[PDB]
Amino acid sequence: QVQLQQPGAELVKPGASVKLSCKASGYTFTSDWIHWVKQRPGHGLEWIGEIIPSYGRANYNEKIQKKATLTADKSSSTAFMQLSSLTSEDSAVYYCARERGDGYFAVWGAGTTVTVSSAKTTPPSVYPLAPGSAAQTNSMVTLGCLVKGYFPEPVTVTWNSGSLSSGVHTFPAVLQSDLYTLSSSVTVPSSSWPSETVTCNVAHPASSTKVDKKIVPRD
Amino acid sequence: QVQLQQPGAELVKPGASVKLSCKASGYTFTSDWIHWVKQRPGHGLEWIGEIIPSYGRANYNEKIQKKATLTADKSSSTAFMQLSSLTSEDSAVYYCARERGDGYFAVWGAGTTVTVSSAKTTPPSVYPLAPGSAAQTNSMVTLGCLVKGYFPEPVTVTWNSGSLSSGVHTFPAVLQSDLYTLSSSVTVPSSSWPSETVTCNVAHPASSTKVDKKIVPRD
Amino acid sequence: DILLTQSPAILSVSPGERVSFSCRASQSIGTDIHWYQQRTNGSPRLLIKYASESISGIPSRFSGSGSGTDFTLSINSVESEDIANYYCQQSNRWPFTFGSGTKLEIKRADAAPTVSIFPPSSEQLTSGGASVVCFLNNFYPKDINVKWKIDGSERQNGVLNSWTDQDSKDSTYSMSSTLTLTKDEYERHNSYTCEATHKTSTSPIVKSFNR
Amino acid sequence: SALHWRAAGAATVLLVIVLLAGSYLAVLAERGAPGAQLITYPRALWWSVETATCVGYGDLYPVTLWGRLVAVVVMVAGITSFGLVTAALATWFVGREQERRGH
Ligand SMILES: CCCCCCCCCO
Repeated sequence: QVQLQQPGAELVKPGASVKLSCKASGYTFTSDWIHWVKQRPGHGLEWIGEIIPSYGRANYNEKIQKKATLTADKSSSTAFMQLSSLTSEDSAVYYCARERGDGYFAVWGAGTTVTVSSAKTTPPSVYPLAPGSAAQTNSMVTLGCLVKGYFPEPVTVTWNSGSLSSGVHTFPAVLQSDLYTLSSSVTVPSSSWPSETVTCNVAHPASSTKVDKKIVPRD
Repeated sequence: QVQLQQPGAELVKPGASVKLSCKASGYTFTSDWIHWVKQRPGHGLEWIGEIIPSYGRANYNEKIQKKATLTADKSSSTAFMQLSSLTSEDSAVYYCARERGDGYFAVWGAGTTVTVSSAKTTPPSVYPLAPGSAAQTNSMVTLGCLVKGYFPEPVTVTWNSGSLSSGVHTFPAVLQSDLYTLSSSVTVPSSSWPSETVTCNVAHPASSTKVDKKIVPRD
Repeated sequence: DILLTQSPAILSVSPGERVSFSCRASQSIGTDIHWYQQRTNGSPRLLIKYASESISGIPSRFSGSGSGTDFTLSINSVESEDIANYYCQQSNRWPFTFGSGTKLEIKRADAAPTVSIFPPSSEQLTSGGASVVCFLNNFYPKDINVKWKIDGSERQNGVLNSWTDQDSKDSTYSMSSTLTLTKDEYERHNSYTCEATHKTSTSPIVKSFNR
Repeated sequence: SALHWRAAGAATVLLVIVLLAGSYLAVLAERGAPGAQLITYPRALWWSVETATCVGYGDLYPVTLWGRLVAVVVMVAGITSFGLVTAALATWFVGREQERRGH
């Protein structure tokens, strides 16, 4: 079971602050340290700081401007990171990781995508992508779903509630006028559709919305 | 007397495995380590691993893909190296060496030539090389023997059972259509032949054959 | 602070070949180096700890070596699932630090793209909008050009493209091209066509549909 | 069981406790100090033992005030503990010799 649970996203206005959480499960030792790593789009892993919950002591990366404050709650086994007075430079995925006091990060959280912007949250509109009438099919058929007009990132697209993983491409989003848009592609044996159902599940953590969209032949 | 005895060759089919041996004689101490070194044609010495027979512990080179497994037999004073699932990349001479636990290889084995190929073993045909009738001789005469059509390498060519070492050249083999061929040259005072016999001894370890061939004047 | 240099930043290899990633520390750190694998949009994953110790759950083709200042992460016979970014990290001295990372690329066989064009949905039209989507799937090399044509004439306005990173499933790439215009302009046109020009063919692969 | 043997045992258990707490506390004190190497528990425990025995190879040592204070406690606990074993051995020999002398 997931050892470290982090919220998917957080929208923050420039100047404002946010408190990210990291709920841990599994084995817990007094020698455990919870670390936080920052990763900006396209860049590498940058260490932010660490904290030892059993004692409450926290250390921070001295090479970068201090934006975080780490605390921990032993009773709820949760570690927190307060990011304050953010700017677009603080927009990135923030991972929490657990180290058993022996130097390596044995487990990482899924990460929370933080977006620092003035724009407003906007859930995505999900439209189906079924072949046209004159489209000739082969031994395989390609279907998809359009995820348009959302903010901020990200969205998680699955097929048939995750049971359909092979033959799936979810293209990187494209930003235009404070709104993102992407499409996801799925390919299955032409003989299996529409006999066997195909549905895309779109989760947009920033707005707590998860919508489904069944792909049916055009007619 | 030879401290480390290794078989001359081993033919192995790609994918198959082979168990090389190294029988040691002479002084043996609980502090002895038997090492294995790999040397591909034209290349240098590459350390494979080591083992301490007195305890049975073995260590291996971490920089290369693990192909070996070292074991030892204290009663028969023999060290073994199991090479498994070989490819042409594993074709090379494999030496065993003894270290007294003080860091240097005081003694090395003659080495086992391992060839990984699908071809079949083939003993060599040995033909004599005596001067033509119109060949004018000087104070020295040159004789030889042709070692044709064998596989795999190597072959060891000696003259007069090894008693004739000076004036001998054994050319590197040449590969053509899954078969090797080489010639060995010997030069002796023209006055000594054919009065004093000259014979070439050809050993082909891969097929357990050792044949002789006396060189007599053409007539 | 210990600087970890990972060079080259990108490594290209053919399927099945052995590959090695380099990590050089600015000072000696014994064997306190650890390696992580990060796939596209995934979180980092521990591969090797303390330079050469294997982790359970990690394929056997993964191994590490070295000590001092130079370390190596090796993959014996690389396959598509290995496509990702690889990072080293040190724990010898405070603070822990990470290397810049090396990307693994696999040079597979050339593959023509699978083109699929999609008309806008009935649901979308209802909102006064129309997006025509086209997929150029699973091709290799990554270089490819897409051209739109409306009623026989090339169209460029309203087109937005997106390219995936090399696919960890088959080492191919895919790209999407989306033409977006009001329901109005969409309604005053008949045929929409998407054409893909790829190294795999002199002639373009074309897919169209009439409204 | 005579006093000295009891104190020896107690000294031993106490040393073990000091080693474990010392290892834990050294890491806590040293993390946060750029350049510190006494920052993971396994080697910290080893550092604590070679400190308690006063061997001090120099492969690991504290660079901070509190790490050093923790080190002093470990050193003193080790010296005291082993010193106490020596005193117990002396008492044992003194007792045996007094008997052998018929006193
Ligand atoms: C002997 C008491 C040791 C206490 C160590 C506390 C370390 C705090 C570091 O900031």
